[PDB]
Amino acid sequence: HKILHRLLQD
Amino acid sequence: HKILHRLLQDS
Amino acid sequence: NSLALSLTADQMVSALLDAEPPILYSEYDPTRPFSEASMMGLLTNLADRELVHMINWAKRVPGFVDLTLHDQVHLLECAWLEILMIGLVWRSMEHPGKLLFAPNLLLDRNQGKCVEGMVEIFDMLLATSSRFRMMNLQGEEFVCLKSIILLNSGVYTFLSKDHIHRVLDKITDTLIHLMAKAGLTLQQQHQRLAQLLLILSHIRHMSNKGMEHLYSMKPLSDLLLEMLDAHRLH
Amino acid sequence: SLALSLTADQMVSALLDAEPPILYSEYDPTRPFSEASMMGLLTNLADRELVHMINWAKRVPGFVDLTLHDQVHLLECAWLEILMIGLVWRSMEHPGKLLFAPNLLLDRNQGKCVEGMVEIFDMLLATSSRFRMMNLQGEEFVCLKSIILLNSGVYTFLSSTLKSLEEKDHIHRVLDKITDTLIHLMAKAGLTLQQQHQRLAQLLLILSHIRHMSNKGMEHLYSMKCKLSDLLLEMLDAHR
Repeated sequence: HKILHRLLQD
Repeated sequence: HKILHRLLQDS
Repeated sequence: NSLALSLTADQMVSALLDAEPPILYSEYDPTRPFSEASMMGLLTNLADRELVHMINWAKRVPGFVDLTLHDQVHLLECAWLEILMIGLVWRSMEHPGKLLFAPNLLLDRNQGKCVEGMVEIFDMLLATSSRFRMMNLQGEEFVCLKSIILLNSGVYTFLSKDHIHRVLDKITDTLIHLMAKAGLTLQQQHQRLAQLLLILSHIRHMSNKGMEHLYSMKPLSDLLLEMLDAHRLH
Repeated sequence: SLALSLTADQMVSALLDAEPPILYSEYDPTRPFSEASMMGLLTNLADRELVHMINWAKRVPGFVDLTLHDQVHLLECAWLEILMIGLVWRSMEHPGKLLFAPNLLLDRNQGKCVEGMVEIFDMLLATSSRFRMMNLQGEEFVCLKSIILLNSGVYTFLSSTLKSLEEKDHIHRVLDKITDTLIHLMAKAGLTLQQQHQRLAQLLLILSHIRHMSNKGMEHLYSMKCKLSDLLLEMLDAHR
């Protein structure tokens, strides 16, 4: 779980 | 003088 | 499959210009004399906020959205400091001897001495900015170079790539199109292309030296910490 | 400077004739591979290659026109890059292997013999895979290698005087000549104008990865001296 994942789709 | 300096200067 | 390859040269330029991130401000703290921690705190906070716009800017780079989620994470993780640096170098271009971190934070090499090992990277950043100024780098060329850094910095670490290379060729065609439209001869077109791309090696070098100090130095946010933690292969 | 007066074909012939030989290592296949033995083989080989690299650099057009202080700086900054692209070049026809010497051909499973070296092995293999796909030519390799020597330390000069900036300016004129040489080779190989700039860009973008591989290699060489040869000890000391 990385903040980069949530940033790239939200 | 460093080693690279002498080898470059070698002639 | 990818719409980016169907774009014309002008459609590529205008899409990259429109996607540019905003120029952010630093804290308006009037304590102009910076300590070692206050110097680091302003830069860290500015970088932490610039990253959010960078991730947004990355998704608007043509063809970037066509990559898988793992491929996008990898490219941003490997290139994020390079992208910040070329942005810093670009907006510092009209301020010789100065680094324009923000419109309210313009530094010279003397102010970089507050943190150890930073004045050496300031001098490299200033030398890149001066080199861009002597080449009269145009904004249309800047956005092509910044996109190249994004797609090229981690494309050779995909192992456990063909679509990226086609997009890279597209951006190359766009750069040549900008130089021919500016009146450069055929020989001047490929010489300028080579010169701009050779500078990307120095930017890579500056990013590596900077990372080397950054993960030895370690309040940064968790996003910035996970971007820095990704370069801890040493 | 006679470098700026050379034609494209004369540039290639000059660089091809200046190519250093392919050295051999003292690898005894019967000795069990150990972390200390493999690092020693690579160090001994790199130290002997540096002697050839120093004499090769003097034969690169325009290099000897520079001041001796400038020559020292460029080699100190680029020596590991030049070893790495040479390693990558002679490993093209050996997929998944790194040809350190004709008698020392290694895979990634043997790079795990040293901690942190396997990650750089993967990057070298990935770069060698790219030269294979592009079908890189020898005339292009010697151009890329000369570009590295002139470009890696060109923006790290002190250049305290205005006449010291002229030394930077002369390097740029030679680099433009090498760019003219690369394009000459590609137009003569039957490539169209669009294909020429695309390949020229693909070739120079790999140099960014080669700089990245060098910086990471140098970083681990800082800690490996804490745990050789005098020339290599001073080359590495220039990066600390």
